[PDB]
Parts: sequence; structure tokens; C-alpha cells
Amino acid sequence: PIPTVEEKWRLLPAFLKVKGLVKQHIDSFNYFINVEIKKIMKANEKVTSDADPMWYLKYLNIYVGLPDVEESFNVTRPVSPHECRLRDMTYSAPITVDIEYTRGSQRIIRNALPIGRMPIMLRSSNCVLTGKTPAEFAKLNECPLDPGGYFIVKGVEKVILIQEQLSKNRIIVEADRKGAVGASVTSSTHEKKSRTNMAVKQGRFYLRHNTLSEDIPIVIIFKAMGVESDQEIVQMIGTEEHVMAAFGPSLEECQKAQIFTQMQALKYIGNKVRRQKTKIEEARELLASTILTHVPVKEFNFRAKCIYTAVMVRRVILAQGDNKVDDRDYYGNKRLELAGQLLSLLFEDLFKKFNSEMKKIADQVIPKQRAAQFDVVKHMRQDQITNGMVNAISTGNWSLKRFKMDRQGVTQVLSRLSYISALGMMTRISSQFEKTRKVSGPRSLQPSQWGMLCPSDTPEGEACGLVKNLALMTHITTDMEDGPIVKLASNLGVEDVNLLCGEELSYPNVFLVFLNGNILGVIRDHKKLVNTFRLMRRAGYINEFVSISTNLTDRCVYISSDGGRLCRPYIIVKKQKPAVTNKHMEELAQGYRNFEDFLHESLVEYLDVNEENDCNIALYEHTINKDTTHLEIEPFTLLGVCAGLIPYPHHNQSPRNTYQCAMGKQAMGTIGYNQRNRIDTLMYLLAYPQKPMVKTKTIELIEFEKLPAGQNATVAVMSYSGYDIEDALVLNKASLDRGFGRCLVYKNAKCTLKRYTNQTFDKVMGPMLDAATRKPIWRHEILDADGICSPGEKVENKQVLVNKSMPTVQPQYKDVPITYKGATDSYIEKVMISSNAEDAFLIKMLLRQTRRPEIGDKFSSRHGQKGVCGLIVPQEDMPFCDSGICPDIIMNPHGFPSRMTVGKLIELLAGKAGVLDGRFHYGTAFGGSKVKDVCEDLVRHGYNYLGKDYVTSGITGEPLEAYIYFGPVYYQKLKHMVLDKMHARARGPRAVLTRQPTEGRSRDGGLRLGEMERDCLIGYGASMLLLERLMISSDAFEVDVCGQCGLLGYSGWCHYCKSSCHVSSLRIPYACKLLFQELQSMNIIPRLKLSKYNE
Amino acid sequence: MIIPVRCFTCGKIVGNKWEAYLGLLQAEYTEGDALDALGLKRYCCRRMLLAHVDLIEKLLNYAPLEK
Amino acid sequence: LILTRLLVPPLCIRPSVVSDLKSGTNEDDLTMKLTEIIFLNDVIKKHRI
RNA sequence: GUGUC
DNA sequence: GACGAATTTGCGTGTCTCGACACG
Ligand SMILES: [Zn+2]
Ligand SMILES: [Zn+2]
Repeated sequence: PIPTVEEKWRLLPAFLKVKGLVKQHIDSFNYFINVEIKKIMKANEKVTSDADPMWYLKYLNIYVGLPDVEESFNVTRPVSPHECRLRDMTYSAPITVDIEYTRGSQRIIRNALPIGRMPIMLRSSNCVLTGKTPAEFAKLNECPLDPGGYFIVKGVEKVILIQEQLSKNRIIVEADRKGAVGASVTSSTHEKKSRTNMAVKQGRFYLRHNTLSEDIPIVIIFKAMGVESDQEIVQMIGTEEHVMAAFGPSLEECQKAQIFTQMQALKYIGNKVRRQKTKIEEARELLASTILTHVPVKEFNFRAKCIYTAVMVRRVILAQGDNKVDDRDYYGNKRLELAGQLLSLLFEDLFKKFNSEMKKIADQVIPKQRAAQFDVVKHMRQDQITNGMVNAISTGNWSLKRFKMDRQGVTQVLSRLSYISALGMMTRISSQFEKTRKVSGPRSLQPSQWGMLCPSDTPEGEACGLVKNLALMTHITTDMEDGPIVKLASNLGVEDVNLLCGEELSYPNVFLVFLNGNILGVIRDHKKLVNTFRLMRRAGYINEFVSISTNLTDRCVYISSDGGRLCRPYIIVKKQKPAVTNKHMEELAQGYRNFEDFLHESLVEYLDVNEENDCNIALYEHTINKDTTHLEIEPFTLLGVCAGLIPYPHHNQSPRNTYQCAMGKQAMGTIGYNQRNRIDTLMYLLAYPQKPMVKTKTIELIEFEKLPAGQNATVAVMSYSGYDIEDALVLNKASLDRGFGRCLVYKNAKCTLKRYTNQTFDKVMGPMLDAATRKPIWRHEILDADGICSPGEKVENKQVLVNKSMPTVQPQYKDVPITYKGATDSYIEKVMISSNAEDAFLIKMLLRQTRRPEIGDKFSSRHGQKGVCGLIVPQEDMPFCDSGICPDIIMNPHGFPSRMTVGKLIELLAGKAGVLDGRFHYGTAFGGSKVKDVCEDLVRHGYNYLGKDYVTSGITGEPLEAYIYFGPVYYQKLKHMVLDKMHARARGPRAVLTRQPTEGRSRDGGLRLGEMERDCLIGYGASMLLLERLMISSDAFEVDVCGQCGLLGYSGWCHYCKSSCHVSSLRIPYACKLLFQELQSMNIIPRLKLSKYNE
Repeated sequence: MIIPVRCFTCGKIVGNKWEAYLGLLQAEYTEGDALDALGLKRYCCRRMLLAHVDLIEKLLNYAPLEK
Repeated sequence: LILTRLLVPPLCIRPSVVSDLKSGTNEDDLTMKLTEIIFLNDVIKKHRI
């Protein structure tokens, strides 16, 4: 027995209260509008014209305000998110700057100068939805359970997906189609993205960069950098017997070509280099700040760069001859990208554009002036900034050629189908690779990721790993500086690389220090370095988000402080024991001693993927060994948000887990606290949502017990007459009549109407009365005397909702009556009439439709078991066992073994025991409740102990030989009803380009007959039907051509021969005639030769 | 949203004991004590009141009120 | 083998798009390319004189 | 672009 | 001994890289 603290389950809620799931999406933006927005202002700080050096403007301070709207005339009132969501407006706040400009001779300092607007997040620091109370949240008509984190642009909720990319400022050594090759990608803050690569062929190293014409020898690059004597070159490379046999050839081919001085190498390079000022200076400045710009050069010293290239060559040599290769599947190198730095790049590019083009606005006015003073605030504009921001957010085209980048599909509309689909989309992560079949590694589950990305959470289909979700406990590190870090490392006793030569780095005892892909120097006895750095980090002086690791195969220590790293807290242990005790957590339960002081007391700490590489972590407290360094808080935090709804995930199989986590976001239910006020395009709601009996701790963490998307129902696992085939399930007619599974659909119909540049307008006449009696006509029946439909009415098929009459171009008006198209008979809920930002009237209507479950509706079991309903059985059937309880949904026992789902029976047992006793049973992953204490509790009541009951068949009236498995199960209703998945067409509209059925059901189109279905008709050998349903029913056309010269005539007449003597006709599909008429314009004339079918 | 008037499986009226169940949960009574004192004995007509959420109460705070 | 006379295809092979947005027409890319190459046919005849 | 087979 | 002819091999470039339905 070992002392075990059963209290560490309350650390996780206190940790999520600080940050975590979605609070980091707001942290990245709150830090960006407080730190980087002024860094960009300081970057572009002074700009002046060149006409005469007397005019200039200066940037003092910049800041943003609160969400405000500019109405008719100087009307700035605080607007709420719901108002912007209903008025199709955009949630944004202005950016007021305090700049100074010199006009004439004196200087003018105009305070509070507006330059544009910028969108603000829903739960950010500048918004009104922060620090409020639920009573006040109900005052602004907003759900308090809304996590937020999206953008409202033109009345839609847009969220920016997190995108993962590879690490920059690092060396990779990977193998390709022939051999091994090293590469280096360089990209700092300033826009300079470079990709250099060193390759090996014929025992000769060659350096490739897109600025050079062809290969340049590495020894030539060395001699050009400044290292002249060939001895210290090999000294820097490596002093070993096997590294010289591979470096001799290059040295001797270098001696072959007559290059022995720096000027010779520089002239050689300049002659090699092509670019569209002499050759020596060209080659000098090209080796200075073009190839590797992440290694700064003070005056003109290429020593750090040449030692960097030498250690790169040494890594390539040690990779050469072995099977040690670097892969891109490691997640310790992969970095994440939020919406903060994207907005940063967008804003800095827009600001640079606005500063550089306005520099040209006052550059054509100074010589061609009219007075002595020039005002610049009247030569100022505030539409490009707002336009660019809104366009980049809504459109989704991140195109920055100043940054040399084009990205599509970054922002997406927030899924508002259910409460899980909304939160689960915020943790969705996108990859940099495109959706292709070639990938198998990155799609495969990597052993590197542990507790950072949910393994089960992934969509099944085409993308099978390109889309991943975050874990419950993880944190994204923001960027820092490295001043104090380098200072403390220099004080610890690290050596300057500029003093010692190349020979000492080959020493095994010597270790190299790397900081964000930068060589700081040489350190001996790296263990003391790592220990002291870790102790200083645990102290509190250095920030906690600084990684340190050591690698012995290449003998280098890495110090990582870049932003975008994954961090999760771990409990520290000291030589046999966790530092956290019972007295430390009793205070946390009391109300003091929270997470931040726990970190300040050196009891827990963050570790990254690369830092946990050199650490031992214990799963539980009974497996703690003498080399374990950290202790994982809880093992059930590995599962994600969508995987936390599955009872007993370890009992279930991974395909079923994936199916269920994918179907959890499609399950329909309640949306939030304000679903009657919000008017979305499509909304699915339930009538009476029940509460899951067997709930999970993750359910309580997210508070899913307030917005459930399912219902509890009695299930009987047994075969029925004939309608529980592979996935079919049987319903109870009496239960369906009582109201089990009642659904509601809400559709939106919005119409905007505006004015024009002339005095033309739009108008709504309204209803039409006849001459016999005073009744509205059948066309306009629901319309009110105003001209719109009144709520609380019933609209049938092809009836007018609103009359819209607009002029053709006194003027003639064409009426465009909006007509409702639907197979069902809809109902009107409410009507909203408002105005938008551009002075146009907007009329919105919400249409309600109540539906009941029928044969052809898809249901799930919340265990990866989906099926359409089979036969609807009345209550005379569906046998009761003893008390008179009938099966609500009949389940088939034949789909259990193949699917291999054992958690379903355990969940049923736990739910039955709970509904009998009267308390909810915990079913969390890697724990919960067992099947030993629950079955003995099912005996006290009087039922059987595991699952069995005596049933009496109803259709015959005889008992059942074998026993049946009865119990309550949490079922959920999904989308894709048979009411919408039902189409039929005989003769409808056709396209103008080709006479063929159009695409889609919204335009009443047909079905497509592809080649794979044509192959089935060909393999049979039927020719009449193959021609009947491709030419007779699709497009039958009668064309005419001539016998003298094969050409398409008209009206039995040719324009080439100008004679109707040789004229005949035939039957051809319109597609073939169109192809002929298209090819005749390509200098390809299909001269046809007719004949009699008798011939 | 609202407690169902009748049960789904058997059809027993379970909508006349919701307010009584609420008022009996504040007299220092256990969930099982309230459930077996109200009159529910079987479990098909017992999870209607036990596992039930009340969202119309939160939906009336956003409801139109007269001034 | 050398093109010096271009054949204008029929007008029914290049339908025009109409918008219920801006009282707007949208031509085919073939028509736009034809109007762009005909403008090149008149800019050379003006430069010789 | 998203969702299902 | 010196020049015209024919062989083998490293290197340049173009084409795709299953089907279906529904919604905005
Ligand atoms: Zn002819
Ligand atoms: Zn009942």
C-alpha cells in the first residue's frame, strides 16, 4: 500500500476556470490588441515625402474603443451582439489614433483621430459581454452558456480555425528519392522566407538556393565567408577518421579549380549568381543577409554563419552512412497558429499600404499647390481599412503578396446545430497539407501526441486525420523575449563561440547551446545547466513557459521560447513522492490556495512535447518508480469534448468511438437559452429533452445537463418479427403518439429592399380583393393589409409570402412575389422589420414545422450504433414482462458481436440500477463504477441481479423460453429525415447551355447516370434500354445535314452549296451537335457521310 | 421543456406531480424518498420526473414583458 | 495551317448570364476574349499611319 | 465549402 | 595520325491522380 490522495480531481476545474478550452482563443486576441498593435505602430512610425524634407507625420499612440455604431448623423450608441445579429450588421469598434502632422511651417497635433474600425470578439476585453451576471445576460438577450470566440460579420458567426505548420529557424535532414539531404527554412519577423538545402551526390556536397543559378561547392562558400586556410575548415567540420574520407574529395575538387583567396571565391559566386554594383559586392551582400537571415551579422562577420554551416555539414555527415533520419510527423516540432498573428499580418499590411499610398496622395499636390498650407486630415480616408478587414473575415481569402502567401478556407460559419457542435468547432484544428490520398504518416496516429489531441475525435470519410481536435487539458504558449534568458545563461558560465576554434566542438564532452535555432555557445556538464535552469523556472524569476531539452546523440541542448507550443500542467514528485499532499488541497477546497500560487509554490509545472521526451511520467500513484519525475494529474483528460459523451469509452472499440464522436455533433436538440429570439437559417429543436442517467464528469465540466440533446427510453434487446435487420430498429406506436421524439424545424426567410442612385424605388402593394365578395385572393391569402404575412398563420404550397414590386429599369413595375416552395404545410412564428446600415428595409420571417418520427428516420444509440426505423408496432404487441412495461425501442442482438460494443450493456445496467435506486451513476473513462457493487444493489429491490427478466409474449400469449434484456438507454434523434431525402421528377426545367436536367433538388432536377452504371448495362448486353434512357429520355434532337458536303444546315437548306437538292436529316443528341458546332470553330470540321439504314 | 402530462411507455399521468416533487425535494428528502412517497413504484414512469430539465423557466426571462 | 481568318461561332453556343442582383449581364469568356482581340485588330491599323 | 453512403 | 558516323545515358517536360445526394 502507498499513500494515495483522492483529491486531485478538483485541480482540473480550477485550472479550466483560469484558461483552457476556449479561453485561449480570447487570450490570443486580448494579447494582440494590447501588445502587437502598438509594436506595429512603432514599426511604421515615421513617414515623410521627398518633394522637400519639411513635411512629416509622427505616430505617438494608438488604441481602440468599445463596440459602437455610426448612425444617421453623429449617433454613436453602445450596441449589443444580438442587435448586430438581427440587423445583419457587423460587430466592430473604431480605432482612434493620436498622430501629429506638420502643415505649412507649424506642427499640428490632432488628438483622437479616427482611421478605421476593427472587429471585436464576443467575449473579449473590449466587449460589453464580460464580467456580467446571468440576470444581466438575460437583459441583453444572450445565452450565458455561449462560449463565444467567433466573429460577427454581416449577421453571421464566423470562427477562424487553428492551423498547424512546421517549425521555422531549424535544420531538417530527410532522405529523398536517391539519398539524404539537409534543409533549412528561415523566416523571422521581417518578411524574408528562405529555403536553403545541402545535397550529396558523387561524394560531393552542393548548396541549392533559388537565388543562385546552379550548385556552389561548400568549400567555395566557406572561403567566401572568410575562413581561408583549408585546415581550420576541416577543423570546424570535424576531426575524425571517417569524416575525412568523405570530406577529402570536395577539398580536392576545390583545389582543382583555381580559387585560393576571398576575392577569387567572391568573383566565382558573383559569376554564378543571376539576378533580374559589381559582382564582388553582389556576392558579399548575398552571403550577408539573403541565405540565412535568422543569424544576424554585427559588422560583416560570417563566423557564426560558418560554424552554423559546419555543424549542419557534420549533422549531414553523421546522417550519411546510417539510417538516422528526421521525420515531419513529430509534433514537438509542429507549431500551431491561432487567429491572432493572422490578424496581425493583415493589419500591418493594411497599415503599410495606407501609409505608403497616402505618401503618394500628398506627393502630387506639393508642387501643384494653390495655397501655402496643406491639410492632410481632409486628404484622409476611412473605407479601405474596414473594407479589407470585412473582406478578409467573410470572404476567407488571406492573400498577402507583401508576405508572399495565399491561403483559402481559413474562416468558417459557426455550427449552430446543437450545443456540442458549437463548442466542438472551437477546438477544431486544420492541417497545412491538402486533402489528398498520398498522405499516410501525418494521417496516422503518432505516438508523440499524448494528452494534446484527441485520438478518437476525427471525422470518418475523406479527411481521416487531417482534421484534429484539442484535448481537455492543454495550453498554447504565446511569444516572449530572450533577454533575461540569455543573460542568465551567460552568467551560468556558457562560453562564447567566437573564442574557441573548430577543434573543440568535436570533443564529446563539449555541448552546444541552441535557442530558437541559434547557437549561443559551448557549455560543459550540461546536467548542472539543465538543473539550475529548471530550478530558476520553478522559482518564479523566469516565466514558466520556457522549454529546455538535451539530446545526447548529437550532444546539443535546446532552449525553446517561441510562441505556439503545447503546454499541460503536471504534478511534480521528489524522489519517491508527490509534493501535493492532503493539506495543500484542503485549502483549495476551502477557497484559497488556487492554481497560480500552486505554480508559485513549486508544486506543479508545465512540460512540452520535447521536454517530456527526457522525463518519466507516472500514470497512477501506485506505479511511481525511483526515476519518475512528473505525475499526470488524471488519465481521463486524454479524451476530447466529443468523446466525453460516450459511456465507458475503454469498453467500446475505437471505430465505434469515432462514429459516436462524429455523430454527437449532428444530433439535434436544444441550442441555448435564447432560441426564440435568434433567427438562424435552419434550426432543429426537440420537444421534451431528458437527462442522461449514466453521466460523465466531462458532462458536468461542460454543464451538458442543462442542454441535453437526447431522451431516455426503455430498450429490449431481442429480435422481433422482421424489422430489426442489420441496423433497423422498431418503435412503439403508443409511445410515438404520447410524444416520444417530437421534433421542430425552424426556417428563415429574409428579404432586403433598398433604393437606387436615381429616384426609383420599391413598393409592396399587398393583398388582392375580387369583385364578387371582399376576400383576399387565393394567391395573396396570408398577406396582411400592409403587404406582408402576419404571424400565427399557416402557409401552404406555392403561396405568396411578401409582394415585391420593383421597376423594370410613371415607370413600369415588375412584381416579384416571394413564393414559398415546400412539400409540407408550414406555419408562421414571427415577423421582424428593421433597417440595415445602408438604409434599406429588411423583413425576416421564421417558419415553424412540427414533425413526428416515422419509417425512414435515423436514430443513434450514443454508442456508435446508427439505424433507420423499421416497423411501427402498436401497443397490443411489444410484450410486457411482469409489471406491464412495454419495450419502447426494440434492439437487435445481432449487431453486438461484430461491432464489439460492451459499454452498451454496462450503461443499460447502470441506468436501470440508477432509475431504481434514484441516483445518477458515474461512467467516466478509466474508472467510474464497476459491475460488482451495482449488481448486488439490484438484488435489494427484488429484480434479477445482472440483466434478465421473465417476459410474456403478446401476439401469442405464451411466455418466452429465453430471457430478454430490458433497460433504460439514452437515445438521440439525428438529422437527414426521409421527408427531405425524397425526390422525384418527370418533366421540369432544363439548362440553356445544354438541354439536360439541372443539378440539385432546390431547382427540381433529375439523377445522373455515370459510366460505372453504364458498364453494368454493357456487361448484360442490353442495347434498347441503354439507348432509351440516354438519348430518348434525356435529349432527342432532329438535325439536318447535306450529302455533298457534310455540314450543319438549317430549314433543309445549305449555305455552303446554296442548294437544297442534297439535303437529309437524322436523329442526334443535342450534346453531340453542340460538340460539333464547338469543334467547327476550332478548325475541326466533322465532314459527315450519310447513308440509308436499308443500305 | 415542460414535464410530460403522460408517460411515454405505459401512459400514466406523470404531469400532476412535478410541482409536488419540487416542493418535496426541499423538505430534507432524498430523491428516492420523494419518488417512492409520491406514488411511483416502477421505473418506466419514474425517470419522467427524476431525469427532467426545466428550460421554460430560463425561457421566460427572455419572454416579452409589458411596461 | 496558318490562321488568318477567325470563325465566329454561333451565339446559341455561348449563353449570357443574367443577374437578379444589379440588372446585370455576364458574358462568356469567349466573348470577352473576342472583344479583346478585336481591339488588338484596330490598334495595329492605327499605328502604321 | 460542409454533412451521409 | 586525323575526321565523319552511330551507340548509350543523364536530363528536360506534360497528365491526371473513383462515384452519388442535400444545404447555404
Ligand atoms: Zn450542302
Ligand atoms: Zn409509466
